[PDB]
Amino acid sequence: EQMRLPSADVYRFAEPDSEENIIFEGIPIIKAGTVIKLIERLTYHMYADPNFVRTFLTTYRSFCKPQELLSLIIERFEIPEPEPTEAPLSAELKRFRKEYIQPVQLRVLNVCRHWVEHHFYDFERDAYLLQRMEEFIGTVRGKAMKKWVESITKIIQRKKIAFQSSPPTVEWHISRPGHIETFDLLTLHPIEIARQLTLLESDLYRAVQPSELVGSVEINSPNLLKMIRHTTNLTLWFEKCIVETENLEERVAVVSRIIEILQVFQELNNFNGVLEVVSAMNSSPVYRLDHTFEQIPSRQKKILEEAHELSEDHYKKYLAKLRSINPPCVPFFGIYLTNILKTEEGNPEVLKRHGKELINFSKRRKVAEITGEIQQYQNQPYCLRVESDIKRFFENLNPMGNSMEKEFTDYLFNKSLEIEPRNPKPLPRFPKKYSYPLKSPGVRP
Ligand SMILES: Cc1nc(N[C@H](C)c2cc(N)cc(C(F)(F)F)c2)c2ccccc2n1
Repeated sequence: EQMRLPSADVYRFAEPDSEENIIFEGIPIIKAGTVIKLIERLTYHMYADPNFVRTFLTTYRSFCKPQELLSLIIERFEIPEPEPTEAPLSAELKRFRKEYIQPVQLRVLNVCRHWVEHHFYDFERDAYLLQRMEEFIGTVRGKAMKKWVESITKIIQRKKIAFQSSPPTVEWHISRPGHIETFDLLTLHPIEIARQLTLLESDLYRAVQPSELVGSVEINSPNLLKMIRHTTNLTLWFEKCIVETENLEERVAVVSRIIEILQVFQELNNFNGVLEVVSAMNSSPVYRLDHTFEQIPSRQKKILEEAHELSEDHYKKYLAKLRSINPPCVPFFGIYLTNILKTEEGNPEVLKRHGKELINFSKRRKVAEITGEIQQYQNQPYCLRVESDIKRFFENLNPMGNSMEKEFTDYLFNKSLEIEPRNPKPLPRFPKKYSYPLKSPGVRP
């Protein structure tokens, strides 16, 4: 059964399995290994391993550069034949071609095909990486393998090239259409604020590739960064709109309008937006505004209290709602980032055996299983009309200005103490900052 393989100095993937290079947990599950050993099992001669191909291509950037992965799979493909025994039947050589060279070479090409189909951004970010891939597959000879080169070439071409019902009418309130200079929390219609923020957040959620969350929660993660900045900017914008409205009556109208935006986020199944509002309402500057929340109606308090209970017990009620909901939806994105940090903290980058270092692949596998849950909600377009001016208003939100986040939250907290001083101190009287009406048009379209 064991075949005659080429020398380890002429082919690096021929080294036997040992505790210095691979550790396993009916395909065996890899716990840890060197990059050479991971690449070997990624293109194993004995069997196909699509779950390992999927997980490896999502996580390898946390232990290997794309340029190194390409160099190593080319090295894996270029198998030298062992030296003959002075020779001819050539039984072991014919069998080495059939049972080792052919399956490994086919498996390298299957890894290339999965790499260009599901992770083309690696090639978009580095033109020379694509140039090397196209050059490598171009040197592949043989009819059976030219079919794999044709499919890889068609996928590269395809990647280079790249309503269910009638959407409802766009809603307007004080700010007339196109009057961008007046666009603000109380001047735009609360329904349209919630519809446009949902389209913005649905596009941002859909643009996040699973690999962007591996070993990182800039080039590596552009869409994750844009998603996190949006959530920070929108949450802090809600807080700023609340505490910078010093007049009690106007601040009640601001808080009440944000709760109405949350109701429409609930109707739209935008759980990301629901929990952005909850996060703003639970922040230290807002949560302590007892005089403000005293004037909020009971029905609006119930809405906000129930939206908070979605996060209790590690998001228990949220997960039940998400599963029981019909698309379209925008799932809460923060939970993936929390679970990835919980998985990665205290989890070692490497295992050490006999002075040698092995990459901890279990750590990468557990992160991939979390990120794999993101994609099932990324092909759910909303049946809502985009409003370019409102979208641009929410894209350019910059509440912090030049401040750093922590310092800005301390400013928000001190603004909260100015507008509602602590119990002994009197409640001051502040002038009105808005001359337009505060009455909401409601959440009914
Ligand atoms: C049911 C619940 N809700 C919460 N926070 C929500 C988001 C809320 C915030 C603010 N600021 C005002 C209201 C209200 F009710 F007055 F409108 C509600 C909690 C926050 C911390 C601990 C337990 C919590 N339990």
